Amino acid sequence: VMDKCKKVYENYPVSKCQLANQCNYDCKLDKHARSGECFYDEKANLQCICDYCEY
Ligand code: NA
Repeated sequence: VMDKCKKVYENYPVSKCQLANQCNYDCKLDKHARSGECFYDEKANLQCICDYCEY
């Protein structure tokens, strides 16, 4: 099974993508991620995506 650096934060309240650093904060605290940010998908719907890799 491929190890993927990024994973959508399941069921995250997208409204929080409006808050600076909030997806990053919640990814790191709630998921032990290295970081997180919100991203627009191909239809421009926002999702909070956690990142488990270092850069
Ligand atoms: Na931010």
